[PDB]
Amino acid sequence: TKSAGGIVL
Repeated sequence: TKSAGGIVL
């Protein structure tokens, strides 16, 4: 699951 952008969490 990523951020709005995608900060591969």
